[PDB]
Amino acid sequence: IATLAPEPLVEHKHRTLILHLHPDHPTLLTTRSLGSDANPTRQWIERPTTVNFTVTGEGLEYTWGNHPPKRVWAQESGEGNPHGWPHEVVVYYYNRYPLTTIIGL
Amino acid sequence: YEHTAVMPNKVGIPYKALVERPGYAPVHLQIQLVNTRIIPSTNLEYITCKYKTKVPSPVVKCCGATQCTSKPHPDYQCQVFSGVYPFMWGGAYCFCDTENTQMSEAYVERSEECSIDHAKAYKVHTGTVQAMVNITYGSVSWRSADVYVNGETPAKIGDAKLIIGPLSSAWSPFDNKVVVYGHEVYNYDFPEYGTGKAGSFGDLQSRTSTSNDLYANTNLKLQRPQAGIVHTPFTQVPSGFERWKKDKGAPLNDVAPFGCSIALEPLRAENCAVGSIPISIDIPDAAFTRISETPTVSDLECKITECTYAFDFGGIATVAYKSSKAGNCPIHSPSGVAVIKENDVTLAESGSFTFHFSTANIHPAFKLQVCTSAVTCKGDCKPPKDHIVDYPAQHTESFTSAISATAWSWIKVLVGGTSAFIVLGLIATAVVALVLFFHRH
Amino acid sequence: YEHTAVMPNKVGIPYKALVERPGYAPVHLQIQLVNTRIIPSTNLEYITC
Repeated sequence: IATLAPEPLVEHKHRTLILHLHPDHPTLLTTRSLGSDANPTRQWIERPTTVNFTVTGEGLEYTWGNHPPKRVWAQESGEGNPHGWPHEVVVYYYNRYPLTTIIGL
Repeated sequence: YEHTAVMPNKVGIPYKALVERPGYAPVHLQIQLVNTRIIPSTNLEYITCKYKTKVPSPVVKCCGATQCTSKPHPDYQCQVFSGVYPFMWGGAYCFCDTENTQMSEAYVERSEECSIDHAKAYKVHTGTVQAMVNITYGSVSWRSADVYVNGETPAKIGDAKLIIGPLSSAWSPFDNKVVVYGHEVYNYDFPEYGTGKAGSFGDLQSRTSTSNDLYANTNLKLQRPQAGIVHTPFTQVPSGFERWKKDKGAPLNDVAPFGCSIALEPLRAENCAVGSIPISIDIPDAAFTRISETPTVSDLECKITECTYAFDFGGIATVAYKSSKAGNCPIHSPSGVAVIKENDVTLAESGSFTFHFSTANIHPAFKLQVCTSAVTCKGDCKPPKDHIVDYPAQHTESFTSAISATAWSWIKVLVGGTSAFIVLGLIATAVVALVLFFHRH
Repeated sequence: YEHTAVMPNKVGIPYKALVERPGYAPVHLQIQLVNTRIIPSTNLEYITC
């Protein structure tokens, strides 16, 4: 019989997952992505910290302690208005596509 | 009737297709995956566990000398220490001062814990792929059976015959050499049963779990007994199985890409999502109806009431029909702009029904068929408020799906008006040569 | 569902709004104020009589 860590506080952002981890024992946190590049991270948490992970549309899977793994997918909420003046049309596609708007303009 | 197409390699989402036969009404075909296991071929090489060095009782020659023979034993050691004069309880042990012999023999044997926690060293060879496929068509319910992923083994599922084609990619998450410890696997190299660095991984190799032969190098060295007491002291480096159990990386089930969950007992790699799967299903003619039996429809007009950019089914539209007679016909959309939640419809005489769809476009120009008749739908969609969801996407994101109608008109004049202005500039040269030629004659 | 807006500082006049959750019917919302007290912090210096 092993200990169970307290569950983290989960708040969402645009393509960003924030976890508030408060452990009472040294606890392991492993994350991986469900795309072509897994990008695996691992660390031992001994103090109350906060971590930010970049969740894409392909997904992300994270385990915390002895809890079962959880999978999260990022939607396409965006931070702009696609119809209107071109001072806000451009800033809509910059957040969605920062790699094609700079090259394409 | 053979239906041949390409199914993407995904587990959760279903594949919807409408099978067209001349002279017969179309049917709705659904193919859904449940499992996708990649099973390589493995042969066990050797096992590893912590050692246990047991020493026999040394001899105490009083006035003389002793020699030893090379006994067959893993990591066997012998030595002779001269002039020991040991002391036990009840006085000294022997007469002869400053000449005596002690044996102090030691050798290495596996532990009694080797049958519980041991690391299995496997060599991986490429093998077979299999899957479990749920199948329905027409009006019969869902029923499934295990299929094989090759190009040579048909499977009898339902009344039809299904041949699941080979995978588009030969990618496998396993390396050539893997180590299985407990319930997790690792990508690790081997000392190949001949070598051993005595402290890293191969200080004790046995061919099976109960093999008589055993390889063991551990730097075991005999030490002289001190001050006239009877004991055999030795000196050796610590175990490599304990050092590997601390200096260990992440397992392959936390490292493998494409969401490959790894099981153990056939050593599969379940539910990977890579490539595509060709299909070939031969639906029998008993599920085909005629054009005369199915109703015909006309005066189809479509209006989208609400659409959303989000995942799951965020779109809902109502259509209006004028049917000849009541009955059931399937609905299907050929283009990949919108997927459809349900298959059939309970039609009536001059009514209307609503259906739910799912796009990844701001303006969906998708098109769907109802009772082998055509209609198109257009509309607008709004971005959602959710940032992170716990379910995968039901649609397919394309390249032109993100272009709004405002920005499409902006890039229709930066490439249309400018490139036609050069045409206006080029014909000025074409007409100034005609005027200058007319100056001559 | 979170719905943010700006209401005026009038007591008797209610604020009517219509929230819009996608995929769901709109729900009417009515907010009305009944009081508005500004309470400063005081320390007594002295009395006189």
